[PDB]
Amino acid sequence: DEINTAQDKWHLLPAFLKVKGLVKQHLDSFNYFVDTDLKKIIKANQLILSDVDPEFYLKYVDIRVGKKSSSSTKDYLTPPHECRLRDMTYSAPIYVDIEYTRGRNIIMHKDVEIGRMPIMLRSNKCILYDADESKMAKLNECPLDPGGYFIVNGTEKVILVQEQLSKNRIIVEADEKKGIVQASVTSSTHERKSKTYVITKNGKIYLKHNSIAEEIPIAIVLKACGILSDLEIMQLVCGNDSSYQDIFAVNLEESSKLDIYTQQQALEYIGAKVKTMRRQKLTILQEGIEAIATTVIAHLTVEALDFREKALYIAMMTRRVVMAMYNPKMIDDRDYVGNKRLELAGQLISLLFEDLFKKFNNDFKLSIDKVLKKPNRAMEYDALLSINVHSNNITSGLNRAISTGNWSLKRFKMERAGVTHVLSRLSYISALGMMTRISSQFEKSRKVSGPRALQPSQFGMLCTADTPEGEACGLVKNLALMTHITTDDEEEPIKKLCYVLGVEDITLIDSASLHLNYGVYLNGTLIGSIRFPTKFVTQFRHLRRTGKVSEFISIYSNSHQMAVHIATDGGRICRPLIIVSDGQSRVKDIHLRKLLDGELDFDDFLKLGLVEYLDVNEENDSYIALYEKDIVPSMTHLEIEPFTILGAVAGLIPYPHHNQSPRNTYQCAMGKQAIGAIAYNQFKRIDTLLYLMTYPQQPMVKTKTIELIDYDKLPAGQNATVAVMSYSGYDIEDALVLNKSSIDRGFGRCETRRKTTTVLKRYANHTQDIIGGMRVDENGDPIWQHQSLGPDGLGEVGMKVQSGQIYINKSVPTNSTQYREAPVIYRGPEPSHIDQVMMSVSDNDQALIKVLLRQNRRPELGDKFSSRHGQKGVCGIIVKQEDMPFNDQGIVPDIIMNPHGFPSRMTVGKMIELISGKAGVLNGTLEYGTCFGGSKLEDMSKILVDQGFNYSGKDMLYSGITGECLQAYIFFGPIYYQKLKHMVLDKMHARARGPRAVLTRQPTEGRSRDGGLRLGEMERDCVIAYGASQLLLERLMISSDAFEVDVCDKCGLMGYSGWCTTCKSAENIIKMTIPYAAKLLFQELLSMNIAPRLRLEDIFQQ
Amino acid sequence: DATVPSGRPETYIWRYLPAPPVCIRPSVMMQDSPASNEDDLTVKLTEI
Amino acid sequence: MIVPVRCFSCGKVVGDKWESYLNLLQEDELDEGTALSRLGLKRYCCRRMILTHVDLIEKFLRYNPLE
Ligand SMILES: [Zn+2]
Ligand SMILES: [Zn+2]
Repeated sequence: DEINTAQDKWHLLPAFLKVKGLVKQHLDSFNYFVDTDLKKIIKANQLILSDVDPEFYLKYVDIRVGKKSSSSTKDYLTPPHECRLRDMTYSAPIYVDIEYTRGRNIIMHKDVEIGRMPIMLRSNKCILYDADESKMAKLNECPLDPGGYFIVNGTEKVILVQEQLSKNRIIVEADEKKGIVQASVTSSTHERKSKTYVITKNGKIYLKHNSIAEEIPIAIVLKACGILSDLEIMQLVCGNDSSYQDIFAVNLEESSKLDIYTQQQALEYIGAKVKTMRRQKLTILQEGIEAIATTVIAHLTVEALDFREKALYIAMMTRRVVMAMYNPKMIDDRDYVGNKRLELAGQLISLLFEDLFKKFNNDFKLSIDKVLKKPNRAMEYDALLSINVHSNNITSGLNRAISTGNWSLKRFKMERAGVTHVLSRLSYISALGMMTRISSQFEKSRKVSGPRALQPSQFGMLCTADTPEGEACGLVKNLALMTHITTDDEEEPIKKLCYVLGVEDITLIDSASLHLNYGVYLNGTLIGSIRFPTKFVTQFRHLRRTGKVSEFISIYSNSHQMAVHIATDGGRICRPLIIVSDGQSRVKDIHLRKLLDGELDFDDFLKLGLVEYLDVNEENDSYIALYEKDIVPSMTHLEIEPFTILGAVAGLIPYPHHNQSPRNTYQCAMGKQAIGAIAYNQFKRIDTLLYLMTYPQQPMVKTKTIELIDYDKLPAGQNATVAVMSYSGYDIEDALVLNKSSIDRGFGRCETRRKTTTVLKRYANHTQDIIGGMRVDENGDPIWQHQSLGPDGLGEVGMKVQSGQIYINKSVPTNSTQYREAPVIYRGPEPSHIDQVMMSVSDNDQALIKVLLRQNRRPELGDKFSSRHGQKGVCGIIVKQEDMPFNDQGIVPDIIMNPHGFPSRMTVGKMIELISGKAGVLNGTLEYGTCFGGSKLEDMSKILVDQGFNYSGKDMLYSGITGECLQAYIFFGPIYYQKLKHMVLDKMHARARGPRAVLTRQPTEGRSRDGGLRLGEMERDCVIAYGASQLLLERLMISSDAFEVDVCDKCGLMGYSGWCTTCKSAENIIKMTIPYAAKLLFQELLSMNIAPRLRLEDIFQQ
Repeated sequence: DATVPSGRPETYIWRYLPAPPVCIRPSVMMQDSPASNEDDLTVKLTEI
Repeated sequence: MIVPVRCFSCGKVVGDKWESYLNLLQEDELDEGTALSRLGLKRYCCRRMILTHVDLIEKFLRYNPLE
């Protein structure tokens, strides 16, 4: 059969995912870091000098990670799974070449190790790089693991992708009853500042910088930037439009209102307002200080006597202000996807290593000064002993930042937290969706839903369904299936190209004609103007399609703001589109035939100009066809495959276009909590918590996404036989009816594995913990506490541990000779089985014991299930098989789900999944429920009819309890059901009395500590509304904190032992019961100078 | 109201500090170092 | 992991049909549907038992720690 371009252009998606994986943002970022950013940091901080001893220097020549020049092979790294087991860090050493001078004129190189680099999994420096599943089996790694995370001290940490507003770009925002402000958060390589730019009153425009004391009138700054005609100021910021002239003319008057101006006068004015520079170079406090004020006002550093570039930047800043003044809706949406950048793990680590290396260099030079301050016998030989010692700080800080997620950067001066998160191991999809997850910038005033709404501009860039619930709804975002994040490209090769293509530099343009023709902006900066912007843009796009410029550089034109924009910075989200030229697509299936046969990988589609990346901004200039059949002769691009607007996790849903969107979002939530298969080495893993399905099945109705992400290899769920009917009355409100004897045969059967870690730590007294024990009774048998403990004092593998038994018999020295018992005791309502005991040591030569406790779990009453469509519920009842309805063949549903869950939720995709799965099981073929596609319902009905079933999947069942025919036909077929990690066995809590917090003498706070349930303000209000005073007393004093205090009747002060200890008499002391909270509050008030004296009267005497 | 003692305004100037009872500011046992860990209020009153 | 002994819904023994199904697919190749029907898996529950099974025990055995 010949290739058809419409239904075979989707193979570009597997071709693209083959070389550009889902976890590729992290991988590319880390590879770029360790390959070039390390070099850049070493070259920037290349020479640390000393004030003393000028004939002496230290030069950083080269930097390398994990490889020396002694051999072609790399250094042996501890394998990542061994790092996970041994609670160490998967890291490679950093090497540098050092040019340190000798006292006798000797020049030499070296290969010096200055610390350890926490290596990303499956990066260029990783041992799992291009491993063929046999090397992976040998290294105890799942070949289906995403990689892209770090193992620091045995913990898998992922540096989440970060959203932020784009730097070095103008953002104009309006307001009601406040005025208009528009900012430019400008980040240089060493200083970040926000040149805020506000209007105060009378339509007067001011510039408001952090360094400047008071907002400067805009005419002052425009004159200070060399633009001093004061007619070209208004020509630059208003052009020929009469309205903007009137709006802006007020702050021309205030330019002369103070006094008329030269450039240098306004320079001195602006320089007067500079705040301080920590009192260094004080002799610059003149008109010269304004030069640094202007040069460090933005990212357009001026290194000459020409200020036209910054002057025009401020002029366009002002002009955007003035357009916003004339009308709102000329402001730009702050939640637009094109106005945001994605910073990645490599960038984070590059900046963190920059800070750590700066600290390392400063402390090394301090040590150098301390060594060389001695007068005599200053030998030079082996000046690197100190560097051998001082290499530990780089490793320590680099590990601690990733482990904690807190990033204390002194140079740039912000404290950000939550950078890294422990990788989710609930399920394979949980880990994969934790990768490709994006966190949005904080300080957002979450009270509004501004940055919470779905934007249309995220189409094909961010998944439209994979958003969390509860609190981070719309803030945590996920990458779409087929996306790319641009890298930084040097802009000076392409400014030259713009000049070649007809752009006239702003130094050749006059102010009067600037708003006559289009301007050309490079990364937000007006570099020049051009005639024929359409032709310029077309030429640039042709030059990019032919590979003369980077395919990630974006060019687009703006009609409202007369501007051609070119973006080369990294962090821009983009996706590939098929180029449509002259009303025809450019792929035409000869390329598809070559692609399928083996030639022409995805990159060659870019090299031949058949596909190109479009960021959110070029999509404004594009006109995309979703399909081939709607290619009209005005369209610029063609969708490769439209289901890629859903992410990896949302791709688990069959027929999501037939569902209500909240159901798809809820399934994105639930699939991450589904219990299934973790990895091919999941039984080699020793994790803190791990739920595993005993008999996972691949879904009968799958999608293209689940096979692209290999979810059918580690599926989390089972294809339950489902009868959609009301049954037994225990299935109202999402509750499910589960079949006993389907549970007996292993349906929904899972197990949980839990690790407990103990270290036998050495102490300064040369003492350490021990694991000796296993005391016996006189009959030889161990005591009950030690029934499963083994001779070594560590529980025996395979033995059951009941609650109260010891499986780690650790003894601690009493003078950390004599050992006090501190054994690890099993505290579980249900018994577990020791399935693994691992003895090892960590990198710091210290004993490490890990015990894996496994526990089989029968699906019981209250356990949660879901069905890939947001239809979750607990088991309401477990019924015998003979009580279940049966069909003519005797098929009995495993699960019965209420039909009442359908009409209001409108999960038609679930019904289509039932029919498609029934047709698939009867036909022997796994069906497809792909978004915007899948297996047609009519073909499934044809299969059903041809096999003797009703076309709509409704079968005549008999009642299992009466035996008669059910009067309605029942929707009967297979549905994929996921068992969720919320089992009632881990939720059932009950406290009568027990642990109390000593401070408040109230019950503890957690189910682990046997805490009580908090009767809060709302419950107290409900009880008050009932009028139950005695119940209020019983719940809030008698059963929470009832303290029998002694109160003196004379002075209302609390005593002890019936003694006033303020009146020292005990005659007026009486006895009453108050909350210990009241006692504590009175005593705390007495700690301040507040004496809440109690006044007492008799209850009786009427 | 100066009917009762301590109604004099001069008692409203910090002269005596009523150091709170131990139960008000508990000291935790075996925290991090084998040594007991004190708390913020005790540290502040030590410094005072 | 390993093929369940019995169909979850029916209780029919399907754990003795996994290998014969694999050999029906490999040796003298058959379609999956006709291979399932040739093994007596008539009801769709017993059909999905074999059709949807993921033989994860073979992948697990690649990490055998007692070599
Ligand atoms: Zn008293
Ligand atoms: Zn069956």
